[PDB]
Amino acid sequence: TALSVKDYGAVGDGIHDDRQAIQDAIDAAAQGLGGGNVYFPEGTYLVKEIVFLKSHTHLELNEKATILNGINIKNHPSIVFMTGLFTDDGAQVEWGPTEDISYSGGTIDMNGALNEEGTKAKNLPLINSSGAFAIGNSNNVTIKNVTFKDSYQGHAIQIAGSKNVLVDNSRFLGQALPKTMKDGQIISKESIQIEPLTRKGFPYALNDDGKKSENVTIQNSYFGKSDKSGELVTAIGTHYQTLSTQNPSNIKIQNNHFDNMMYAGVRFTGFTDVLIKGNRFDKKVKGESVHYRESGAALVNAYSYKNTKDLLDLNKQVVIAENIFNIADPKTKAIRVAKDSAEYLGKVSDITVTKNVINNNSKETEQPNIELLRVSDNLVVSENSIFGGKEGIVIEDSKGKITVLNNQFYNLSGKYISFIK
Ligand SMILES: [Ca+2]
Repeated sequence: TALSVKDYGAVGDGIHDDRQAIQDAIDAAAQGLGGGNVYFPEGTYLVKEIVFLKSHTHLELNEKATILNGINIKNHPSIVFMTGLFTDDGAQVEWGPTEDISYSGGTIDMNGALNEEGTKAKNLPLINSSGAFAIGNSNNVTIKNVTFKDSYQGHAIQIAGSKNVLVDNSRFLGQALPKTMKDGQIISKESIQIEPLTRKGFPYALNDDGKKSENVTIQNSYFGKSDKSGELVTAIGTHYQTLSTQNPSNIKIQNNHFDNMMYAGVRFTGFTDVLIKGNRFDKKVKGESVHYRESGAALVNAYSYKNTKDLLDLNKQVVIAENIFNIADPKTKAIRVAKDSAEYLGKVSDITVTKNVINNNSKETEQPNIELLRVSDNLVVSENSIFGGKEGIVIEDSKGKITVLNNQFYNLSGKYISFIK
C-alpha cells in the first residue's frame, strides 16, 4: 500500500499550502517507496505552485479529495500538474522523456470562475489561464475518474508529444470566459488538447521538434457546464499545425457525452487516423445556455489550418461512426469535414461518416446537418439517419471515389442530398 500524502504533511484544509508535502510524497514514490503508489484521502489540497508528476508513480485520490488550484502568479502558468520542470518564463528547460504515470479519483478544481465583473478569475486575479495537466513528452499516462472543475479560459488537459495516453471516465465541468474575449481567442480553448510538441503550442518547455502525440484515447466521460461557470467551448481537439509538426495519430474518441458545447465536441486540424464513435452530442437552444456562439457551431469539425503558402499534411483517415446528435439550436451543424478554402495546397482524404443519427428539432434551421467540403479521395457517407432540419447532406468540390449509400431522411424541409460543383 501507498505513501499517504498526510504522512508527508499535507493538511486537509482550504488554506495550508500542500505543494511541498504532495511533492515530497511523489518524490518518495518516484524512488520506489510504497511501491510507486500515492494516496490522497478525503480533503481539499491547496497548491500555490506547480506540482511535478514523476515516472512510474500512480496517484489515487478519495472521491472526496479535491486538488484546489491556488497558483496565482502574473506571467506564469497556472496549471496544477506538469510532467517536467518549470520555474519562470524565459527559464524554460528541455523536458526529458517520462513514462508510466497514472492518476485516479477525486476533483481538480482549476479555480477559474469569474469575478462578479466577469473580466478575471475571482480567486486567481493575476492569471491568464487555468488548467489541470500539462503532459509533454510522456508515455503510458492514465487519467481516470476525475472531475475537472472551472478552467479559466484554458485547457484542462494538454497532451503534447506524448504516446499511449488515456482519458477515462472523467468529467469536465465549467470553462470560464471573460466578457472581453474576441471570438478568435474563445474558439482556441479546447478542454482537452491533443497536439504536436512545439514551443509555440506548449510554451512550458524547450522541446521544439514537433514530435507527434500518439495512441491517445478519450472515453466514457462527460463534458458540460458547472454551477460556477458555463459550457466548454470545445471538448477535444487542436487548432495548430505547420510544415515542422508531425501529426497526432491513432486518436480514438469514444462513448463520451458532449453536453451542450459552445462550438464543438471534437474540433481539430492535422490529425491522422482518428475514430469518433458512439458519442452523444447535445446542443440546446440559445435560451437554455449560459454560453452561446452567435456565429454558429459544428459539433464535429475536422477542418484545415489557415495556410495558403505550404502543402500541409491536412486531416486524413477520419472515421465518424455511430454517434448521435440532438440539436435544438438552429445555428448548429452536426458534422463538418473540410478543406476550408480552395487556396490550401494540402489534401484531405479517407473520410467515412457512417451510421450516425441526427435529431435536429430546431426552429427555422439555418444550417445543413452534414457538410463535406473539398475532400480529395475515398469519401464514404453511409447508413446515416437524419430527423429534421433544412438540408441533410451536402458534398462540395470533392474528387475521387465517393460512396453515398443507404442514408435515410425524415421530415427534412430542404434538400436531402446536394452535390455542389
Ligand atoms: Ca514558478
